[PDB]
Amino acid sequence: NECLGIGPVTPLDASDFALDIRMPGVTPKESDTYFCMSMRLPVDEEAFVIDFKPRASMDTVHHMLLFGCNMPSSTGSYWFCDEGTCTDKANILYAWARNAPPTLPKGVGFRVGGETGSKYFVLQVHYGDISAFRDNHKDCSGVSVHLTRVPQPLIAGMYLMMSVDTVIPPGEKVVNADISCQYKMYPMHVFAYRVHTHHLGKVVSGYRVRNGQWTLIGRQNPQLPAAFYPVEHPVDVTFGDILAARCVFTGEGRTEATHIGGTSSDEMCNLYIMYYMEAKYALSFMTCTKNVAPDMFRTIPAEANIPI
Ligand SMILES: [Cu+2]
Ligand SMILES: [Cu+2]
Ligand SMILES: [Cu+2]
Repeated sequence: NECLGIGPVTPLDASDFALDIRMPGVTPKESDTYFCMSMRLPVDEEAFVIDFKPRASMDTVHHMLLFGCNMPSSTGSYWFCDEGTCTDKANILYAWARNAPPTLPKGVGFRVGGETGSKYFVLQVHYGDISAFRDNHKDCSGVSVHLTRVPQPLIAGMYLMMSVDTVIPPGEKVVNADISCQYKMYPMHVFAYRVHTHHLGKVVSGYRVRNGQWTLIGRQNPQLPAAFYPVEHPVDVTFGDILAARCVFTGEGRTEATHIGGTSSDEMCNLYIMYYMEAKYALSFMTCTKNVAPDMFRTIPAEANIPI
């Protein structure tokens, strides 16, 4: 977006404040550069993020990610971040990708600050072709954030399903990484997901299974842009439901028996479900790293086994 010069923190009233989180005029020299910067939260008390406005060049920027954390990887105005962005746990708040429609429901907030919430936003920008930077122009791309101190009646959170034992032999044509967990919490309303696999991934699917009925949360090619998609039909998860996910993999594309890791030569199977919850009851993070109901995958719908 245009290069400012005015205020990153604009106080809009007694409860609300806006945060313009923008690269400080950057010029990448190679293709597929990863730049990060951080803004300290200017309140030491609970705040709720209630809106995002992407300020992206459609020309230069491929995708952006906003995280919450309390320990940013560097303390510079900007830095290269092909590593983990935050030294502590990075809570993803907002994903934007060039070739994708970006979708919060009314009343939904991400709780930050106070004794427990994130104290820092870290913004990541994926620049694509330096061809747009032939002119040594400076990019100021990023996100505008609406912060309120007013308790929001719905509170956003992230459900992460990952499969932890991931080795596939180099020839095996189809292997399933199956994840399932019993939901033992108060209701979450699922509104968006993100699937992530490496190169041997063909399709990733996530379901709520209640009384034997498979309701689709998401299905996506995990080789397509890595951002969040909107849940076609918003879903609710309740006590007694099973969350089930399946990553379908090959051993025809790589030559050795691939193991887990962060860099791109290992194999992950992750599915990110963004939800919200009533404020009284709301958890900001949940995980599933188990397969508690492996016999129940026997009635998985056929879509989950077909790559599109
Ligand atoms: Cu990208
Ligand atoms: Cu309904
Ligand atoms: Cu990965």
